[PDB]
Amino acid sequence: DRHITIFSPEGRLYQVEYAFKATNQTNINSLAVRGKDCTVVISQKKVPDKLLDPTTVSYIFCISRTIGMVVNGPIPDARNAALRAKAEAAEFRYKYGYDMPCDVLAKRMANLSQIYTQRAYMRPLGVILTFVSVDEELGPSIYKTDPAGYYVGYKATATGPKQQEITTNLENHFKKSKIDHINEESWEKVVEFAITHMIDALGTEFSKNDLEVGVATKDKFFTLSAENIEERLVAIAEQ
Amino acid sequence: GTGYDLSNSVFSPDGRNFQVEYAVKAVENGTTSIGIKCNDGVVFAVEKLITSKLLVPQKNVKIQVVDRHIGCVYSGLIPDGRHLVNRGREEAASFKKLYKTPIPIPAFADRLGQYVQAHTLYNSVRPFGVSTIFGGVDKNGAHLYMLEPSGSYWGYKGAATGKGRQSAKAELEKLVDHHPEGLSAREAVKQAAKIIYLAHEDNKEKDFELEISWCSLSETNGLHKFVKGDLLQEAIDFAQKEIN
Amino acid sequence: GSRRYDSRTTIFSPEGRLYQVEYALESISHAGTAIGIMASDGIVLAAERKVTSTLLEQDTSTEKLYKLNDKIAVAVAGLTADAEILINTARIHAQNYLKTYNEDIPVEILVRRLSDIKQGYTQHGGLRPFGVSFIYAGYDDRYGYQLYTSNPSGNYTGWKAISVGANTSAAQTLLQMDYKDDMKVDDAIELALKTLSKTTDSSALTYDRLEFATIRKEVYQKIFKPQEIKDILVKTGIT
Amino acid sequence: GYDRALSIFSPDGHIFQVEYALEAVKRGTCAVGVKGKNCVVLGCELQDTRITPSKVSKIDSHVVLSFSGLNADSRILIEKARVEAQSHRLTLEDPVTVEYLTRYVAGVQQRYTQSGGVRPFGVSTLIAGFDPRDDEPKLYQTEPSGIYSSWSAQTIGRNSKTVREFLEKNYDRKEPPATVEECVKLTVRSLLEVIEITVVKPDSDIVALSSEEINQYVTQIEQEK
Amino acid sequence: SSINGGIVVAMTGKDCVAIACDLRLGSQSLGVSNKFEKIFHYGHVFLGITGLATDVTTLNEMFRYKTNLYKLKEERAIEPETFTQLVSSSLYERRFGPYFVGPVVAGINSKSGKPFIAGDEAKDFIVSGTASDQLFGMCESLYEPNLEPEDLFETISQALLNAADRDALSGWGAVVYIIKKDEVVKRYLKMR
Amino acid sequence: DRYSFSLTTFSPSGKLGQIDYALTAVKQGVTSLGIKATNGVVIATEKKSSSPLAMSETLSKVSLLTPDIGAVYSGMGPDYRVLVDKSRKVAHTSYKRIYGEYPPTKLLVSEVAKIMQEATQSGGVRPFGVSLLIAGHDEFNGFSLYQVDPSGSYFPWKATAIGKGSVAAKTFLEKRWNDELELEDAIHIALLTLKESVEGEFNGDTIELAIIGDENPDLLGYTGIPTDKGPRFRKLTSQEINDRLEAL
Amino acid sequence: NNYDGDTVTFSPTGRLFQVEYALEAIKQGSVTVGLRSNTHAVLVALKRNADELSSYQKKIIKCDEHMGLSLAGLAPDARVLSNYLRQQCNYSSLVFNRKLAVERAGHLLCDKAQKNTQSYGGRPYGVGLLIIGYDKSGAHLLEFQPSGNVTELYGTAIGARSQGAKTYLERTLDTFIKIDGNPDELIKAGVEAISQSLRDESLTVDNLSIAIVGKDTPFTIYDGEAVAKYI
Amino acid sequence: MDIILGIRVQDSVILASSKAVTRGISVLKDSDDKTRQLSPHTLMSFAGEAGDTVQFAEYIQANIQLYSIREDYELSPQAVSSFVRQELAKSIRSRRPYQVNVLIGGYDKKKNKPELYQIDYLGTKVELPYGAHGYSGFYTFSLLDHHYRPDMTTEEGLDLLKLCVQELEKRMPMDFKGVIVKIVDKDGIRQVD
Amino acid sequence: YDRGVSTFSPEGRLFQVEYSLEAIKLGSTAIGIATKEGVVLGVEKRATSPLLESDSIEKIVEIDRHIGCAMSGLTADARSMIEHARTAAVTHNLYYDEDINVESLTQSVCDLALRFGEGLMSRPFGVALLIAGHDADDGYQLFHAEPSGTFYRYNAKAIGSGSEGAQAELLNEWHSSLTLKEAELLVLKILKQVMEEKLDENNAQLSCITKQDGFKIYDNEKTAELIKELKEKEAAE
Repeated sequence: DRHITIFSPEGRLYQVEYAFKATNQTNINSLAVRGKDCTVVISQKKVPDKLLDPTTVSYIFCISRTIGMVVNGPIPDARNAALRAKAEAAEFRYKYGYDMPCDVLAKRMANLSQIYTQRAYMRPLGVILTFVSVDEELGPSIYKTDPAGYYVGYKATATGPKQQEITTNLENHFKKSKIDHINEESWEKVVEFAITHMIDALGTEFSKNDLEVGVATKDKFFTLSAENIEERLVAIAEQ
Repeated sequence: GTGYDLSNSVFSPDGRNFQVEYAVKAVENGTTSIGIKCNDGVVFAVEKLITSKLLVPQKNVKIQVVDRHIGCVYSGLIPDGRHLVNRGREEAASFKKLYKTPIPIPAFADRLGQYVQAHTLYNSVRPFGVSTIFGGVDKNGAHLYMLEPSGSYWGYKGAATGKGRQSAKAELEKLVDHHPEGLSAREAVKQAAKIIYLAHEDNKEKDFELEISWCSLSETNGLHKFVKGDLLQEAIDFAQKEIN
Repeated sequence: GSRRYDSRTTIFSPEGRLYQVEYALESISHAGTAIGIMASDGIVLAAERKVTSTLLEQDTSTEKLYKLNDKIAVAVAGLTADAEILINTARIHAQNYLKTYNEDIPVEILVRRLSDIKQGYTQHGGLRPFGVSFIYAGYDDRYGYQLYTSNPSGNYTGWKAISVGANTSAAQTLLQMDYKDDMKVDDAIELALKTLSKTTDSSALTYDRLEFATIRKEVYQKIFKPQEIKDILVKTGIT
Repeated sequence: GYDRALSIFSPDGHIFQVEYALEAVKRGTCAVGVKGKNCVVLGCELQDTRITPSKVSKIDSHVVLSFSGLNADSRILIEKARVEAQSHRLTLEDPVTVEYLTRYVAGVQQRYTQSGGVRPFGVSTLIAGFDPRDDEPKLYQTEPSGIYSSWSAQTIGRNSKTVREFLEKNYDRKEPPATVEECVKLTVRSLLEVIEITVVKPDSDIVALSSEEINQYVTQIEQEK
Repeated sequence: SSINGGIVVAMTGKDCVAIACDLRLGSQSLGVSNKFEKIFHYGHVFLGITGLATDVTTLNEMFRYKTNLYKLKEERAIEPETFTQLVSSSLYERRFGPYFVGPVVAGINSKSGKPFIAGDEAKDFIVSGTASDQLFGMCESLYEPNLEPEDLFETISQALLNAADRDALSGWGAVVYIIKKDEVVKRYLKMR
Repeated sequence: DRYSFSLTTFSPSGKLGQIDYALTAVKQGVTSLGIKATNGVVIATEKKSSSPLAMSETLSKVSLLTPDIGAVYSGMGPDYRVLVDKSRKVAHTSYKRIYGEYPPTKLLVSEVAKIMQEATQSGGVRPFGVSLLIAGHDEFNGFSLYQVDPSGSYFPWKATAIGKGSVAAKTFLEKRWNDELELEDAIHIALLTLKESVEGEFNGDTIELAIIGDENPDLLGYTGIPTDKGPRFRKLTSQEINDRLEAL
Repeated sequence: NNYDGDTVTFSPTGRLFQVEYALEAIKQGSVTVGLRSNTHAVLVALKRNADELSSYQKKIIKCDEHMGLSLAGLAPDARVLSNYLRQQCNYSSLVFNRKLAVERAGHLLCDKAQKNTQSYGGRPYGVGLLIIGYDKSGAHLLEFQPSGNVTELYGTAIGARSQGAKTYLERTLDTFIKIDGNPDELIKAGVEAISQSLRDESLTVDNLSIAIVGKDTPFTIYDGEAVAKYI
Repeated sequence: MDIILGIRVQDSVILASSKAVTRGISVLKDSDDKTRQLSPHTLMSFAGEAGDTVQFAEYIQANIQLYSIREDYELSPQAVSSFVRQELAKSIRSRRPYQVNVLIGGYDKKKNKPELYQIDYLGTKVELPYGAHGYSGFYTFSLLDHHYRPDMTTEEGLDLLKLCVQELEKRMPMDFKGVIVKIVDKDGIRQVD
Repeated sequence: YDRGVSTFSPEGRLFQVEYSLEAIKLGSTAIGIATKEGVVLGVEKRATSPLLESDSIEKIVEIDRHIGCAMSGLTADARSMIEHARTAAVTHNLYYDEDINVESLTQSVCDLALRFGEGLMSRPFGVALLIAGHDADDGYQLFHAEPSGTFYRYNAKAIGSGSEGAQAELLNEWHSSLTLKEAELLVLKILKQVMEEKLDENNAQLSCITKQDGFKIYDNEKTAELIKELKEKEAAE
């Protein structure tokens, strides 16, 4: 029972629980927040090996024109999920004539995860997927998928070892603001907010190399270069 | 974790796939392979152990080309590396058939990573007992990758695998510090020879043959070519004098 | 590989018993008692309902007794979901036979085919057996009224009166004591209800805990509505 | 599909599943066969008798199969044997010989000892009959291993060791029972050494004896002992 | 289809339906039988099938199969509307390699008592088979809404007889069913 | 897939262990209940949030299967979601595409029970860790409420509860249920029964409730076909739940 | 040892025990020597009989007039691999009208053998092969191991006690590699090599077989009285 | 072409089948029996394409014999004709149809009734008092329509068959080399002249 | 069952093959003797009861006109092997218009033996074969075919439970100048020695292959005559 996705006498799926443990292997924290018409993802980048090419080290994926995905968990399973999600989104657009919604993609990937929880021959992927978009109907959207095949929408979310500290700080901010979103008109200020909040939660300053940032807008999802992150960090230093 | 290590794709309670860690132990037993990214290309080198006088010199080639523009070198279970390269060649041919351009190196890297990661999904398959250093020149220039048994890969400025990986990695670190402007392809060939020789100050139980390859826009027109003759002997001379 | 987890159903024990069959039979020994009695003029099926509550719709629950065609009914003991699978197969087989020959299927042909399905799961495919025993009541123009039983092994046998499920040793003892070849359907109804009353492990036999059916002379095939079960329980003096 | 090697060699070179299929046979209800000069007699020692028929199944009009062991497995073998008999009669121009059918059934049993994902049949059979234009009676046994052999008299199932020792004492290999009455008397005597009787005769003359006849033999035997 | 010949007509009346068919079975010009009834019933739903007689038999046996399984699962007899949908889906399942038939459904819904016919729910009359165009002419001339069952019988019978008399391949007697929620009467007609 | 063999097997006592363990997963699930009235059915559940940042509005614990059939669950949410998708498809392919008609509640429940049974016997799968309450209406049988368990056994109920609170809830429902109960009374009793089992916060955001009731022609989305019925399934809004709770 | 039950299991040190055990099959097999010059390649094999009444089992199989092999270990696996190699050479001839290079044949065997190490349900081959051939690049000798490792050598030996012959070949390499005009002296060098692996046994016209291939020398097997010259 | 004729009388079914077999230019055989006994009281005669007829009839015979062995019971002529109809109806949709027309004459020992079924290659089945395939009916049905009586004895049936055969011999241009006549009754199947 | 059927032991041997060889040690004795005049095969017909009709046992079979087989071990497994061999011989005659060689047929049977596993038969055969035949290329030949899929040619061989003693006597007494009559009596001598039952024409069966008339099994009468001749001549040995 410990080795395959069958029930224990307690009705537990131990391999699913252990796949959750794998999601923290990378020791990386990610944060997502909604603006009025953008969604921002912040992820830590840890590149201690000087021989790495840092531009290749990313846990943020462009799934479609409109959907970004950030992964917590080991990069091979992350790239598996990313490739599958890309294929699903292109196939959806082909079958149905419109861009796959972020919530629909999250549902589909969660159902694949459920299959891995139910069929013994496939292990779970050890990854948590956070999808972000500005939906044509739902507006800015965060949907997060996990190894159980659970998914839900979020006002904001964090993932990783310190997700409780970031989450409680976000919750306190929403208690302070009485809103379901960050009240700012342009994504640069949402990025600056999200970075400032990650700093306050983790207690660490960031260089432009210590972060990666994804922004979903109505037109596209895109990832910031290190120099755009520099511009945001100096803005925080000066604002 | 003696309970959870008998079967691939089982998570341990701490979330580990122990069969992949054991495949990594298979890699660490392999001979030293390195890669160096130069200002317009990549250099690959490998320690080939001379297990006896009876092996034909220069003949047991370990570096493999993929398409015409990708070099691959690997440490560990050499047959698993050949198997991975056969898949890579299939993937490259398929890409060029559908898209007439040569496969971009990052695309090829992901194709390999997915194939290796798939060998971690099921208990009916073994992980790859190789770590593979590969790269080449494409329209966006030079790329160097190292792929692990997990399917994890990253881009590198320089990479090392096998028994001598730690000394090679320290020498590549120094090389990257001292040449921030980027190394030239010929100098990278000389340095690769030196680094393999220094890594063979471990594992000295036997003699070894150096094999070098490169892919450079200036020196090879972006085609993967073996380093042979004069330049190989010059590299060996440089490595020996840098020691002696 | 997967060999580690294969329990190897479909193997002999050293005694030459099929353990999964014996354990499925044990499962059936905890199911609600069903009784068949072949009278001269017809057949009685009676069964005890194990699940009971005031909130159950006993008037629409039909878990023990099923029609297979206009001439054949089954009583079920064991896993009702497995039984429903087999009952659907039997219904299809009866209609295929009518389509082919333009005659109603002989009872033994239906019973043999369903028993052969059950046997197959004991010999090949590595699946668990069906955890159900059937009593089959039918009429055909060759042998007239016929009562059969079948079990997870795919053995089947013909009976004058038979019980399956929990209390079958006691039930068969009482049936041996009171059965007669001359007895009418109205005699067999009493014998069935008296046997269930004397074998039930509840405090008293009541119309909500019962399912009842008859096949009697064309042949008519009646599943008793609960009010008819009240009438028959008062007529028999049991309530 | 499921392909697990269930029948495999043990270190002492036994195939435990075939041995345990033989244990299933040994627990199974008896079957007895006695071959005479001109007939083979097969016998066995709240149920509805009409629809619990003889364990002796016709495979074709001239050849008859009894069995011991798992009844459900035997239905599978009997159906395969009947289908093969009709197939031989169709594709070739003759009914099967008793040995051809026996070899077919033994082959089916053997194959289920060496095929992935299947249990061996827990069945032994006695196959009795006459070849289509022959009057030498035949009586073959098959076993779960797929061994087959011809017998002058044989018993399988529960009590078969004792009944076989009796038949070895009382059957004479150089003076076999000369009439149907002698075959039936020997069969009943062997079954009482602890009733249903089929007589197989040439030209598709297969007859189950009436119980009143069998009780005649039984009472004669109990009067002579 | 026309190899065998045959015609079916159904009509609605006041709380009634009629369905009628010819009895001829042909093999082109050769008449084979006058006992080939083209109208079947499945509980209280009646199906007329014209066309190739092998397909008529096959489809009757198939709909018997399906409506028996329906009654066993649903624990109720199929209704005319549901049966019409079942016929439609079962025939379109052979959209390639069709059955060469013209079904006519008639009956009365057990719950509402509404008379129903289909060949849709063209409520006045429905026509199928070789004399279809003669039948359309007759029915469109003779039909009146809300006929009582006796007048419906006369109307449908005269439509069938006079249309059949102008079709070479149909006739040798006719059967008429008059269907009421409580009662179905079969009548045989002589043809001349 | 080399797992061609059954993972659910009989123990020597005749238990199907995986099914009992799936039922333990269900019994640890969040409480769900159903009540049948003369003129409708209520199904209701607690929506437990995984986070204060989660939008529980984005997670549907109550699902329309057909315009007149609704489901709720207790146990493993993802398994329920996959069963809902399969139930919807089978309601179409096994019935609507043949008969032009949505399935009766009992036949769809049979199809779901079949799907669940196959996971107890087919190769390489565990059972579903959910129990379903399926509420529906059909013209001939009227209103129906069914429970489907991991085994694929199903039972019609007048009222029932499933999950952690199901014993106290079933006892309260035996106190309160009667043959004369109208749908508004059933909703009131449902809200009372959940109040006694919610983890404190009890409002239209922490409750999901749906009814099978009257046809709703305003939800149909088109006009001019008098025989086309509006859906009988209707999820109550959080504001409707709050309005009723304030008057509770 | 919990890790030796299948090929798909690494040990904690990265070993594949089923592969190692299939190599032990080879180590139990009787010695074969291979050696080559530039113009010729030679196989020498000690056959074993079951008993004084049995024949000696064939150790050498012709693939082509340009190629053939010698086996140590599980002979049915050598038959499988020899048939596969024959098919590959045949395909090269049929489709390209080219003689298959010995190195490419070796890699094709490597790839066939590796699959049995990587996936469940098969098993490794239990046989080591020495492949000799002559092609456009001259004489070749390969050693195949069922790990899938193939190495090009001037000489080697496989089977029981083969390290003695290998030591002799290592000692005499610089002589025998020069033997380009004289196939019989290369054969005699190989027969002297295999003699160093003999224990309590002698070469006879019964137990010795030889093959040679080369520039104008189609692959030919000498056995029986044909080897009496070289004894 | 082949002639097969059937007459159901009060007590029995009479089947009559032509003896000729013709290939191309020549009469190969003048003695061919175009029937197979399906069961002790059921006989099938067949006509149609060369090879198809005997392959079909022997497949049917084997299946009915298998049923009888499995059940230890004889199917009614009704059930046999339904089975044969189903096989022919399948074959129309198959990749190569059996071009085979059959008459099935049986005696139902449960009803104690003779039964005659005509089935064409399409699978058009009809129970008839008398029956024919192809052109044999074109010449014979007016005689049968005129003279047939349901209460005819076997001997009257045979005389009526003789009249039908004489009419065929007069007007039909082929030489069919006469008929074999089989009678199916309560005693089983016998051959007659 | 813990171990997969295809696994090597640490000693480099397949477990299931080794255990199949243990099964063959339990089989009844078969003996082959090759001579320049013919090959003799003899088998112990180990009847389990006197009611058994010894003439049905048939442990020697024709594979083709000049090829015969004797089996020891799980003899039910042999019927598949013999079916394959007969099919191969007939197919070879069909495709080449010539008889199959005895060695090529033995190879065809031995190619069958290791085709067992999972993902094929579930296990090796439990039967060894002595394959005797004649062909024009290599004359009278005897082969021992083993569940390992290996085979050796033999001058004389014993298989089954008597094999070690019988083979020691074959090592003593075989020579190239044996006549077929001498091979017949030597087979009977060694059967009599290693058989537990008294040798008679019912306990044993003989056959030979000769090119003049091919494979024939000897009738009981001829075998009894040879056993009488042995009993006579044994006075002088």
